[PDB]
Amino acid sequence: VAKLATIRTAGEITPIAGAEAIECCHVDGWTCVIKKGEFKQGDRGVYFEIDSFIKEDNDRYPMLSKQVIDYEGQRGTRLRTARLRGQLSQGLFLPMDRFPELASNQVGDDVTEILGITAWEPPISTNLSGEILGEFPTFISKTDQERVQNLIPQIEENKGQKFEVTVKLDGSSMTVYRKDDHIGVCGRNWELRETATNAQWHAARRNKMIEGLQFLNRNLALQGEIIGESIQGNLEKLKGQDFYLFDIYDIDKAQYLTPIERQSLVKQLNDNGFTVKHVPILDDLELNHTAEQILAMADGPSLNKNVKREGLVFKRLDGKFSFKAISNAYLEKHKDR
Repeated sequence: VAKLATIRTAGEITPIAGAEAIECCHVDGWTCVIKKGEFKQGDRGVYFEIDSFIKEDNDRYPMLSKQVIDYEGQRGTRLRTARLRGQLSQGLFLPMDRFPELASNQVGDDVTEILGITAWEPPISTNLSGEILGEFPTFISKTDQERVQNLIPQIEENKGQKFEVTVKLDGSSMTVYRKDDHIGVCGRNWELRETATNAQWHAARRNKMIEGLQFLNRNLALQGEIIGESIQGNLEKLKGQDFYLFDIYDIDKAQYLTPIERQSLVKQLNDNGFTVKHVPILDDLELNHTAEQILAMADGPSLNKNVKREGLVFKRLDGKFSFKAISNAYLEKHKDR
């Protein structure tokens, strides 16, 4: 799920020193550069998040005219992170009156569909497309995570709660599951057939995680990241490819295992000879931070400790509230992200 364009409120407006034709508009946890006086604190507008893809339109989107590209056969512009003169800028914020069809909408409305906004994605890897057996199981949740920048009242409304903190690895999402008399291996969106060349199935056979699911004899989905060579530029500099667990979905109960439930099941697989790796786990965090402070934490060492990580994922210990914080330094170094 993704709310790419929503009606949001201008927060603090701060001057960009040195170039007085523009200023910095805070929008929830984002900072977005605007033409001076275009907005004012409390004004409403449509905010388009980074990774939005906006189709070419020089009457409504003239500020994007020079960034138009061909993506999936369609001409338009990918919104990405920018650093204008030491000023971080992410997203596009346009005043409500450029949108007459939105005059009956309320603050917080998702206007992605009505405005025709779609999501930009990096290209999928070599052997991670594979051969499609069927849909992603409707009885398993996908692994998307909301960004801290969109969770200001929730971060405030989680002060004092404890979180599992893990490193986000930059690969492809992978799900391996048992449902009664079916074991399946999926990518981010499709379930795949086993072939000699499919990467996710190899990773599943390599670490015996299918045998682990048969030992546990439970309807579970093991969810994690497949990383390594020819996957997303192989930031970790691994040789070969491997699965790293970060979540276990309880299919019958339709809920994720808590961090300590997951850690116990991983230990049980471990001493039974099932060698399923887990994403790096850092120290638990007792939350008492702003989104800006969380974002500051996101930069740091990855699984390979000599490289800079994509970011962090935060999972409340009861398993009921999770979010991610992507390193803005990572976004600046990797323009294809």
